[PDB]
Parts: sequence; C-alpha cells; structure tokens
Amino acid sequence: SAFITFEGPEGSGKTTVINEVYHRLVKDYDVIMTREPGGVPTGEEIRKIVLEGNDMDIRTEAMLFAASRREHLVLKVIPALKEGKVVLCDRYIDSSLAYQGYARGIGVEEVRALNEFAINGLYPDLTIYLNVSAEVGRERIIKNSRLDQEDLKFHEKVIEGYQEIIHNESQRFKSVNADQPLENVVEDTYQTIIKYLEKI
Amino acid sequence: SAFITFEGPEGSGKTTVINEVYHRLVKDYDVIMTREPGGVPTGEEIRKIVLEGNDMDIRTEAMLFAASRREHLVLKVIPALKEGKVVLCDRYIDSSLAYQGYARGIGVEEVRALNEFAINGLYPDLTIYLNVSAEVGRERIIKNLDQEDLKFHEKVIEGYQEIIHNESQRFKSVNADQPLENVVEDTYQTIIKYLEKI
Ligand SMILES: CCNc1cc([C@@H](c2ccccc2)N2CCC[C@H](n3cc(C)c(=O)[nH]c3=O)C2)cc(Oc2cccc(Cl)c2)c1C(=O)O
Ligand SMILES: CCNc1cc([C@@H](c2ccccc2)N2CCC[C@H](n3cc(C)c(=O)[nH]c3=O)C2)cc(Oc2cccc(Cl)c2)c1C(=O)O
Repeated sequence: SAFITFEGPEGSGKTTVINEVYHRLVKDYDVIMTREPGGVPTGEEIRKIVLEGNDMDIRTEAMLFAASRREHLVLKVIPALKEGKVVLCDRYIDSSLAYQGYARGIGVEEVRALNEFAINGLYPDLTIYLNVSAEVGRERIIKNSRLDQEDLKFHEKVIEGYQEIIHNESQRFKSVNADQPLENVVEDTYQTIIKYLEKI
Repeated sequence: SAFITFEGPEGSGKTTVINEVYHRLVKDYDVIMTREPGGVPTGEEIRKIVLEGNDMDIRTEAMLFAASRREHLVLKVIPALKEGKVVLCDRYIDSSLAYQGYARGIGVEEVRALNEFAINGLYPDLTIYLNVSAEVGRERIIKNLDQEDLKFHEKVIEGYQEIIHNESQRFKSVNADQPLENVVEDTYQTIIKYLEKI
C-alpha cells in the first residue's frame, strides 16, 4: 500500500496530473483517487459549514479543514491502505499549512500543531509537489476561467508558503517542475511515483 | 445591466424559483425573464428538429442547442442588456456542459469549445446554481423513475459539481434541498446583493 498526496497552488495542473497518473497506475496497482471530504458523511457536513460560512474566522476554518481531514483519513484513507491500495489524495496537511498557516497568516507552526493533532502521525508515504512559478500558474488560472490584485497576491503567498514548507521539511516530498507543458508534468509525476512504488 | 442565468438538474425547483424570483424583482427592477429558444423564429425551428429527433447523434444535438443559444443571445439577450435591463435566463452554457458534455459523455471541454464559439465571450454576470442532492431531486421529480433515469439525473448533478469545482467564481450555489419557499428567498437575496454591488 502507499499514501500519496498531491500539493500545489491553483494553476499547477494538479487536477490533470492526478487523473492522468491514476489512469496509468490502475494498469498495475489497485489505486483510488480521493480528496477531502471525499463522500465521508461527517466530512460532507463539515464542508457545508465551511461553504455556507459568512466571513468565517480563519482559525475556525482551519479547525474545520482539520476535522474534515481526520474523518476522511479514518473512514476512507486508512481502510483503503488496509486493503493494499495506492491512495492518490488531492491536498492534505500541506494545503492547510500553505493556505491557512502562511497565506491567511495564522502561522505555519500553529496550523502544523493543529494538523498533527488531526493526523496523529499519519504523514504521507510520498508527497508530489507541483512546483509552478506564480507567473505560469496565473496564466493557467486565467485560461481555466471565462485576476484582480488580491487574487494575484493570494496566489503568490500560497506559492511562497509551499516554498517555505519544503525548505524546512523534505523527505516524503518530491518536487516536479510544473512550469513544463502538462504532458511532461504528467510524465515526471508518473516516473517519480513508479520509482517510489518499486522501492516498496 | 446584468445577465443572470439559472442552472440545475430537474427536481431542483428551478421553474418555481426563477418564476417566483422574477415576480418579486419586477417590482423594483427593469428585468425580463427568458429561456432558449424564447420565441426567436430560427431558434424555434431548431427546437422542433431537436424534439422530433429519432436517436439523434449527441454532437449534432449539442450543435443545435448552441445554434438556438446564439439566436436567443443575439436577438433577445444582447438588445435587452443594451437597454440596461436585468436579464434572467433559465438555462444557458452550463446546461450544455452538464447535459451534453458530462452526462451524455461528449466531454465538458469539447462542449465548452463549441459553446464559446456560440456565446463569443458573453458569459453570465452571475449564475445561480440550484444545488439539490440527487435524492431530494429524485423525490421532487416523482412528486411532479427507472435505473437509466436515476443514473442520468446523478450524472447531470456530478457534471454541475465538476463545472462549479473548476470555475467557482461565476457561480452562487443556493441550497435547493430546503423547502422551495426558502430556496426562493435565498436566490432572491443572492441576486439583490449582487445588483446592489454594481
Ligand atoms: C473550487 C474547489 N471547491 C472548493 C474550494 C474551497 C476553497 C475554500 C477555502 C476556504 C474557505 C472556503 C473555500 N479552497 C480552495 C483551494 C484549497 C483550499 N484548502 C484546501 C484544503 C484541503 C485545506 O486544508 N485548506 C484550504 O484552504 C480550499 C473549499 C472547498 O470545500 C472544502 C474542501 C476541502 C475540505 C473542506 Cl471542509 C471543504 C471546495 C469544495 O467545493 O470542496
Ligand atoms: C419538458 C421540457 N421541455 C424541453 C425539454 C428538452 C430536453 C431535451 C434534451 C435533449 C433532447 C430532447 C429534449 N432537455 C430538458 C432538460 C435540459 C436540456 N438541455 C437544455 C439546454 C438549454 C441545453 O443546452 N442542453 C440540454 O440538454 C433539455 C428540450 C426542449 O427543447 C429545447 C430547449 C432549449 C433549446 C432547444 Cl434547441 C430545445 C424542451 C422544450 O420544450 O423547449
């Protein structure tokens, strides 16, 4: 079994990459694609509170992302890992660290303490970081629409946040150059994963 | 002016909601409510071809919905927006994306390329998504199903969820699992809040 998380800002090609990697890995492995809350009832109820919130306090929001993370981990991820599955998870702890911790300014160490209470030692076996520059990311976000200064600044802070998290911690982390055309990003991600799965 | 579209599967209370919301807004706004083809002659002739179709190829069907969309947009919507009106439109691009693109399996990106040729940059200012769960939706449809109908209804909802997930900025999701009185109220409030910001 393997617990593989995918991290990156919007515009990193993360959705395309997970889907294409899934379609290739399924040939050889019993693989599932998931994201939080991922259909888990309590997590779905938490997701409704977050989405229906009117100017919700950022710490309450962080605690709800963490509660949805736990429910998804306990009721979906852990049972799949027990069945010997390869679990491809779109966003995990590092998303809370980059978004709530860094970009929203709660503090990375504070959001880490919160999320370590939530995951209780269950860190990913491997984390794919889709390393996109703000500029390439911006262009992909514009393309995927129909950006204002606040959106551009928030996108930059998320990227700065991811750079800081990787700078301080890098073992499970494997950074893929997401500035490349998506065909190459998919190939490098697939190769990185196969290399890991073949080391058992 | 404002171009407001309404989207959702059957069983979302969309007909009731748009009709009741239009009845309220018509007291305080220069607003019109329409749907495709909306009486536009070319659109009406296209509608007859779609409705009289015997196992029509899904891509032909998508092109006819997009041709009806253009005629209605050009002859009805654009002139009203030029007069400074609020235009309430029941189903637009997102219906083609969810039904032809996702549920029928042509592909969302392919149906989007087709519809972007049809709308030529005229995306809605605001799209109200009547967010109903498959289960509540099913019950409303029965009140107003075989395995194929149930599966198609679920796919349409999955389709809408995917479109909103990838393009969340344009949409305002209203909880359509609520009694229709509350769905109408939340939609009305969402619209008035938007119109008062510009
Ligand atoms: C366009 C995608 N649609 C959605 C968009 C968002 C959005 C957001 C942030 C704050 C407040 C409201 C909405 N935002 C988008 C980039 C990544 C970000 N994000 C993710 C993770 C995993 C995290 O830990 N921290 C964090 O900031 C979540 C939140 C969403 O709902 C969730 C998701 C997971 C769990 C729950 Cl409880 C609720 C959804 C959704 O429709 O599922
Ligand atoms: C009982 C409701 N009556 C009607 C029901 C339908 C029906 C359908 C689908 C496929 C084949 C045959 C009938 N279906 C109902 C759910 C939404 C769906 N739908 C909508 C839009 C806007 C889209 O883009 N794609 C899509 O799948 C249309 C099509 C209709 O005719 C139209 C409407 C707009 C334009 C034209 Cl050309 C023709 C009508 C009608 O009486 O007007």
